[PDB]
Amino acid sequence: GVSFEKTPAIKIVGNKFFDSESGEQFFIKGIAYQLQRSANGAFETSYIDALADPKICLRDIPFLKMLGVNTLRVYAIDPTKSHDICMEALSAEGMYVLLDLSEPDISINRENPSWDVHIFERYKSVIDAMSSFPNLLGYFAGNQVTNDHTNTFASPFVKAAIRDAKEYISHSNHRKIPVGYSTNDDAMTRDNLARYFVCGDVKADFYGINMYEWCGYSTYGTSGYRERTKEFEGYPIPVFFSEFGCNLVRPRPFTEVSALYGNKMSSVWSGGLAYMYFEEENEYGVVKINDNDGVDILPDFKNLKKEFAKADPKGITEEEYLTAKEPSVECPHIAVGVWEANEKLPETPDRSKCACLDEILPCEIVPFGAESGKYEEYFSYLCSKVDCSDILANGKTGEYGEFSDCSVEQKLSLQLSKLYCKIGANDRHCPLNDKNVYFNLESLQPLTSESICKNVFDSIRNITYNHGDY
Repeated sequence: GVSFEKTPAIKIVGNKFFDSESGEQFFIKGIAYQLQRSANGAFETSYIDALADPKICLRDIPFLKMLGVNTLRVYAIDPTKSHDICMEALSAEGMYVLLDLSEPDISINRENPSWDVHIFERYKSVIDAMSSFPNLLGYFAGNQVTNDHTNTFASPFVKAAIRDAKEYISHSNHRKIPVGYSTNDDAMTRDNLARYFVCGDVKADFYGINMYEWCGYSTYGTSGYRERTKEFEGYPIPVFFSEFGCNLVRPRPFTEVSALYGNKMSSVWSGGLAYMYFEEENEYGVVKINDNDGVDILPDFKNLKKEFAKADPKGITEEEYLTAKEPSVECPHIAVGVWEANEKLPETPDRSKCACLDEILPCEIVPFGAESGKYEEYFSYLCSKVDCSDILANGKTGEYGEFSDCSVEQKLSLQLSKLYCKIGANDRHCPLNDKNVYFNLESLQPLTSESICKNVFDSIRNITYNHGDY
């Protein structure tokens, strides 16, 4: 492999993936690849980006090759770093990457969801860092955001992210890399979630399930795989297991691989990715990295290797697939306490509008290093003293306030500033005890003719001056 020629870009046509050069169907034979430490005090990323460190990726690629994978799933990259060496070394061995756009500390919050300028900036940074690589198979815009019947209202926020990532990619000069979603496997929500992500005017491009139903020496029938396969027959977009490898008893046989690539399942599923390469506290690994940073192969590795080696999925060509076929789904009805994802999505976050808040507000909280753990406490307090309707985002009802798309810190700054103005002590003491709070002297500078922040200023002046105290 000299450059990227061993990995032609994969495209989606209907509900299958195809090699863009040969037209042969593409099946994912994958593994999750993400290394945990082991940095905070020295301001390094909390996560490790193995794809930006040749020392790590060049160690592991020979073992990934032994294993027989053609795809990795990666959960977090650092978009400020180069990825050319590791992505090309993967390509040279015929390996592709499925990549989440989020990172552990910048993701859609299932406990208080918003689709905002900060998360969108994160997504765009990843897209711009990784889209040059023909072996970038697809991006995940969310990973099990909704996870049970109590947080289904997070799903509209994820669909907005899919829409906005797709639009950003379409307007860019990049290859049109598909954007999809990865979900869990909760019985009460699974059918609604699959329908929701292909309903209405916005759709995921592909759909991964984190699939742990087959434990030990199970079968197609007894595991649940037969039932899931029947559920997904004719589902309009490609589907695959984004994770598999139940670890109730170890060593894991990985006999589910025989079913997955067998004739019955290969007509519906596009393959899957084992979870996971590294042995960490959760006991899902196939290798252990020792104290000197060497790779020790574990019993699970040999089992998975043997299963991948004999998996020979029967695909069909693009031409055969398209023969006699030309590739609008109703969204699930709302039922209080069961399914609460409105079809009406939040709008694309507006960076320019939100940026005006940074300039004009008297009281602000600095994003860098802020203790986000205290934010629930801070909102409960602030919203008991001023009216937080202007930042409320309700995915149940499809109601989104004027500043609901701004960053969490911008939202806090807006309510903190409202409270400062309501109290009216005019003493530059912002009424919130956090080291990241400060009085913004730029707020004392009048907007000139003709500032691009005049409209936001008018909004904020109206909101602060007319706060319901008659």
